[PDB]
Amino acid sequence: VDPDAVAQHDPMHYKVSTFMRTLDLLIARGDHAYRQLERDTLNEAKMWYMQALHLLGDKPYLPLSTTWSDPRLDRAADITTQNLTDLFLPQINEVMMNYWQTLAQRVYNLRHNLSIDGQP
Amino acid sequence: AAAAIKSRDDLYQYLLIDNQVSAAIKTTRIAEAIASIQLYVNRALENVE
Amino acid sequence: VNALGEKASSVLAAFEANSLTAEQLADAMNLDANLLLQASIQAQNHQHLPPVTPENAFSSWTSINTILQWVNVAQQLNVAPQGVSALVGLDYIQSMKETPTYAQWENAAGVLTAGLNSQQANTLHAFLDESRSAALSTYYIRQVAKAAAAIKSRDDLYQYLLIDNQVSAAIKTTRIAEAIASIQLYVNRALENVE
Amino acid sequence: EQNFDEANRWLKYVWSPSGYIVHGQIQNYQWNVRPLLEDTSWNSDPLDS
Amino acid sequence: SLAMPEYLKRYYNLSDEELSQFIGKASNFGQQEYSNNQLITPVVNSSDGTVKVYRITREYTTNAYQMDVELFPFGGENYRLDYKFKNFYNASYLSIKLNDKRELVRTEGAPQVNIEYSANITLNTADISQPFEIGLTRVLPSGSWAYAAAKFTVEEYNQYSFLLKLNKAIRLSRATELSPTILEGIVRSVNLQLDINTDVLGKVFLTKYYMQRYAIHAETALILCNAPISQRSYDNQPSQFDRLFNTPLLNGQYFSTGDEEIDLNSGSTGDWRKTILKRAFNIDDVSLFRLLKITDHDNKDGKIKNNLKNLSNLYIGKLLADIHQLTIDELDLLLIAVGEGKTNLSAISDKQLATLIRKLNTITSWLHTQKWSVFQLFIMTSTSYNKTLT
Amino acid sequence: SKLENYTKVMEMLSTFRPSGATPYHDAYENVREVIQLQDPGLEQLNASPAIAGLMHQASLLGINASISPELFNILTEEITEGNAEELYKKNFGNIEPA
Repeated sequence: VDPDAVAQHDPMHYKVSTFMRTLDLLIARGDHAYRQLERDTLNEAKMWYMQALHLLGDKPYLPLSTTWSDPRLDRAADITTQNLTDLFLPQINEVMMNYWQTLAQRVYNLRHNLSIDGQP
Repeated sequence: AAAAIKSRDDLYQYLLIDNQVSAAIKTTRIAEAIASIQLYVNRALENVE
Repeated sequence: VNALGEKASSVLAAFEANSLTAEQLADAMNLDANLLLQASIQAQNHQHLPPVTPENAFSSWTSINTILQWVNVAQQLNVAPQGVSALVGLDYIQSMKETPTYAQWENAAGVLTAGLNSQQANTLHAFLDESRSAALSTYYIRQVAKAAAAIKSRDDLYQYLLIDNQVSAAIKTTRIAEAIASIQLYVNRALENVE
Repeated sequence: EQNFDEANRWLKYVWSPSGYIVHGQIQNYQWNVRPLLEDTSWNSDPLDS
Repeated sequence: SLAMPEYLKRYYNLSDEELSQFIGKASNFGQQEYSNNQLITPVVNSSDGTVKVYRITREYTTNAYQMDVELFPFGGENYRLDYKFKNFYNASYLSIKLNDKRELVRTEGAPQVNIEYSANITLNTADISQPFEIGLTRVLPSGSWAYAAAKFTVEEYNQYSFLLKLNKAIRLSRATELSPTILEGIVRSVNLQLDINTDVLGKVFLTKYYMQRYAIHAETALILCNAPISQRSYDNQPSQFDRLFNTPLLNGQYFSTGDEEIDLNSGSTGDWRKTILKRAFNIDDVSLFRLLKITDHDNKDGKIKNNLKNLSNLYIGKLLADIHQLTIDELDLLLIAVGEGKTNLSAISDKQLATLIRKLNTITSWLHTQKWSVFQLFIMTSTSYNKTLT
Repeated sequence: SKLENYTKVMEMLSTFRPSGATPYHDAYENVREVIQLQDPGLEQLNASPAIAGLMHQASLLGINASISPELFNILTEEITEGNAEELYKKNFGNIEPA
């Protein structure tokens, strides 16, 4: 229950923490340029967001329904107690998903001439 | 076809010109050319291309 | 007469003769003809004083007044006159005649409920659900609960069945979250060795 | 300071309704302080002070 | 290539939630019922999202006079099996097996004639690669049986007919900016096969007009387009029928279409079904009888059949007055004042109903401009005259 | 219970006098609540004297006081030594008076 010892045991995690701090820096730089509303600066805001956009890459597609079959709680208890991943699947990191949500919405405002709070 | 351009965002990255932009936004021609060259160089340096 | 407006000239002339009928007066008052016919039928069936008979139902002013009172009460309750006919049968506090059996009560309840709007129906349904919950909880404690559990009141039943029954209908929760709450309460009761 | 999670354990040292577990076994006693465990009912008279 | 959801989403430039509500239902883009003993269907099997079209070919192998049987996949090695008996045998239980071998489901008691029973069986790769039989067996208490069986060949098949229907669906949804669920709820009211064509495409324009003009919901507009009420529950939402006559349940009685006969006579003091109709329409008994008389002129008596079609006609008649903010009385006087009131709404053409809607709307707008009550118009247009000296 | 359908259950419950917050007559409660929504105080009933005269007035007023018909049967009957030994059986059943 300590995140740092578990990341120390598997330093592939530290790679994600650095990647995520690079995205945090790029988004903050884009927001700071976007705070100035003059024409030239909004093009700097756009190139900052596009820079973080290709780093993140293709948003993963996630098939809405799958093998999971609405089982009885009585059954899921035994399937899991054979001694949860035996029956429940791992979810995608909700924070990484959030980066794609905020980047797509921010570029949407840059394309539609709103401000950052979305007001025309 | 050597460029596997599959959608409008891919076309924006390729032609370096924003096509989904609304007509409200207006920019000078030279500034727009500067934006295209900067985007191309940024794509090259990170070896995305 | 003033309410009849422009039609009054013909209505009064037909009233002064023994001529007036349901259809002419319904056209005069802009009401449904079937409504007046059924109000007259219901008035004839029930014992008014003075009595109403088909040959005076529209000849005398008193019969017209009684029929119009039936129509006004029906339109106040927003139900057909058969609804009022079912209502006045619910003389349950007297010894003159047999008390209404449950089917009669359920029929009157349904006819009266049919007239409500969505907002008033929502409030009525919330009140009915609360009352039913109280009655069912008490009956379950008295008659279905196993005596090995010394369930004596509604709070004890809440601790036993792990489901909140005194809650008002305003609060809404998903089924799984409610099941989670029941299991957590049971475990908490067990760990403190209250059970 | 509204640090409820830490306040619960600190107060749980002196007394815990759930009980005490030691070396993997549940303990009979309910109160962790010996003079509270041993004094099980009030004196015939209090101190006037 | 175009089978992959990612490629297709890039190709149509769709959003993720827009694609999810197309392909999450994708089975509807197949054939909806067996034809020539074939069913051709998309299947998700979507460990990678990809769509694969299977041809299932039925072959009756034993005692086909006992039953009809039908099979409808929905996932990888996951199937719905439907079957419907022709003859009655008093089974002690119904036993169903892969061939006569692996028992996939068993049902206790006697399967009845003309009931379509169903089972969420499984058939695995080493099964469905065969022309496997499915052997069903009503076992009687004697241990006698009405065994019957059919083989079911499973073939992988070309995606052409799937992709052309998906193409029609995407382009239609995008052009009319209507949700795919709404369009699916419109197409089923024309054809039991999901087949966009001139007929279904004729009334999407009508429903877009009515939803704009009257600002009503999609289902109400479909009712205005002479479409029966939909029993199916879309979208994890209660169905139109359920929301109309079942919630909230009245005295613990569940209302459904039946062969019993319901009386609309106001003085009859009908059973709970009449109360359900009154509560659903928010009208009293007298106006209910008036609405029945407006809708159909061939109903000599108030009793009507409890099938879904009559309920749809009554709802059409009620909505004609609701959308124009008039009640049943002014609706009747208006239909008489127009002169089209003689024609019955129950047996009417779609174009005639649209013309009737336009006439009612035009006359109501004119009356509003003229500050005239409906009763004044009826008086000016009345033909019957009171025969009383004044 | 042996009860099989909802309305049969509410008929049983309408007369289950031995329990501490029954008898609960559901149709009567529905009627009372609808009236107290549609015409608070029966102003329109009392304004129409012909309809008022059809009722027994105690049968209109009783709808205000929320006395159900079985609760009226409980409140009415005459308690005396010589039937308390069995009216206790009717009204409480099996709970010891101690």
